[PDB]
Amino acid sequence: MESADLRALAKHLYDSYIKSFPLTKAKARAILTGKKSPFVIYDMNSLMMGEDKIKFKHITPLSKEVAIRIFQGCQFRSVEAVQEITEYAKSIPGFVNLDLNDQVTLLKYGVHEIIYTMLASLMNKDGVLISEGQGFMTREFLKSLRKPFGDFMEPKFEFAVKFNALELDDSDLAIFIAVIILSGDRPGLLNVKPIEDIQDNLLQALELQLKLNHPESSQLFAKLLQKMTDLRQIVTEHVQLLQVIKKTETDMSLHPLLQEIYKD
Amino acid sequence: HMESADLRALAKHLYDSYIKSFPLTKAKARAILTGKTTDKSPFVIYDMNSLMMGEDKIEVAIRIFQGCQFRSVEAVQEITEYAKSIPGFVNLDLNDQVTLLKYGVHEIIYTMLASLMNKDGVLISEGQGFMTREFLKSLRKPFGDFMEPKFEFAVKFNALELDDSDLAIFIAVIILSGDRPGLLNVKPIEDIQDNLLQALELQLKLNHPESSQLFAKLLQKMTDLRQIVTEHVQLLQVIKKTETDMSLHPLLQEIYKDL
Ligand SMILES: Cc1cccc(C)c1C(=O)n1nc(-c2ccc(C(=O)O)cc2OCc2ccccc2)c2cc(Cl)ccc21
Ligand SMILES: Cc1cccc(C)c1C(=O)n1nc(-c2ccc(C(=O)O)cc2OCc2ccccc2)c2cc(Cl)ccc21
Repeated sequence: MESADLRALAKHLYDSYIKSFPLTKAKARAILTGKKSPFVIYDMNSLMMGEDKIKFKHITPLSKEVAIRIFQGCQFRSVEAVQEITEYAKSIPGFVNLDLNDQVTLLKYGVHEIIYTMLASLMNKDGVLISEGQGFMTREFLKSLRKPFGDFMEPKFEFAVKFNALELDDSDLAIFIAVIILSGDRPGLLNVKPIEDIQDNLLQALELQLKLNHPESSQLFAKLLQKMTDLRQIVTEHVQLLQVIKKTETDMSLHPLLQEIYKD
Repeated sequence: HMESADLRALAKHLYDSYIKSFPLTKAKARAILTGKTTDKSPFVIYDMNSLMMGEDKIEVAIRIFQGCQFRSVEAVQEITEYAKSIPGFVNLDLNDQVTLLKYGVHEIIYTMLASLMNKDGVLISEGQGFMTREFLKSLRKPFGDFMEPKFEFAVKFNALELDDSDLAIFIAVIILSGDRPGLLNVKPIEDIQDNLLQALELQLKLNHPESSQLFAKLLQKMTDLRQIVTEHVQLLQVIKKTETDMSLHPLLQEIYKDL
């Protein structure tokens, strides 16, 4: 037997995922379903009030055009999330023992996929939690931002809605995020073997986890792995979309040091 | 939710049908590629002269492109016939049958093309010829770099060491994908797929007992399939805007028409 070891690994990852991330899926769902009401941002006037009252970092002026300020706010939050994911990664058994350059490579090419996944935990069909659950910004507001910005937001919701239909919880997600990080096919890896060995363990752990936590949900393991397809696809789209924005928009300028920090 | 004996029954059914539908199996392709036999030896095409001589025994970049296109159309036909054998498939809504094939055929062609490849080239003309990777990769203009990604994929996929019995179930899983755009009734597709996935999982554990998480590693390859089918389309579009000298079979045109 090694069931106990797989459960040990699951528990280890769950405990660490709780410590590393500000707002769990469990907490975010309580807020979204309406089980300390979040401040709601559904239009320009309500944004003005929220930033004036709740004082949201990421959406506070440092460009004066709202659509840009919100776009940049997403960029800023994603960079903050990279540090959370980084810290989480260090807790995955075997990860810190990898070649240092491979650690960096794994995080570099994994973070986009992870941020999409985890963003779904904070979204439903009607909008997204921000500032650790204190704010709730509506899908319609985001989707109706002008020019390319509105069309940049909506794909994230489309993805989340489909992902959320699997009804994963945090104990499930902790293992799934681990699997994503330990992907042996990232470009420029020096030593793939020990990465795939760790991944094989995480996959075993995720499989057992899903059978016990969702015994009625046939082939959930397979369905979840199939979602890596949608993850890679949307990360590719993401890059194409940013580039068009870079080429087109003249008014995106921040202080150079900010650009450096939030270069992403 | 299915008993083992039924999962084994379904694997046997699909293997049998794969054999009937596809002329050149992986098992036959490997026997040809590894050689050590007198009767099954391919003529090898590695340059212009050898191409000339190959036609006698069995613009160049266009001729080869058209060669690939022609085989691909044949492959669609073979895949379509295999699909009809998959329990439940013909029972689906007819529009959904079309949709499943439309999105699925390209992924399957790449999968099955890998069976005919090693790192040095690809079987052609039902195993009678072998064209080298170096020759294909050195075709001019856009054509060379349209050939090479096929090999890049095959080398990785072939590392899993699937056999035909395995691939029959894997191909079936690809076709019955409930996430294809425009599907009208996802539920009955996903119910068939869940059976195929159970069948694949048991098949892999029995046929490759020492190969840990082969199931998962195989599903992860559906990711690479989706990516390369997408790049394919982008690349073919760019070809279709330099090359009027090259035209596309209606069947493939239609498959591409709105992907
Ligand atoms: C820029 C980026 C790089 C990599 C991955 C993604 C998805 C993006 C991106 O385009 N994003 N990223 C958020 C976002 C992500 C994670 C969290 C969190 O708390 O875990 C929060 C996020 O956004 C909160 C937010 C929403 C609106 C304004 C400011 C912050 C994201 C969110 C949306 Cl709605 C759209 C695109 C997003
Ligand atoms: C044009 C096309 C449309 C749709 C799908 C694909 C992959 C292509 C394409 O770019 N292809 N397609 C082959 C090919 C596929 C399947 C078989 C087989 O027998 O099952 C054979 C194939 O090629 C045989 C061949 C190779 C060289 C010369 C003449 C025939 C394909 C093969 C390569 Cl090496 C590169 C691109 C290919």
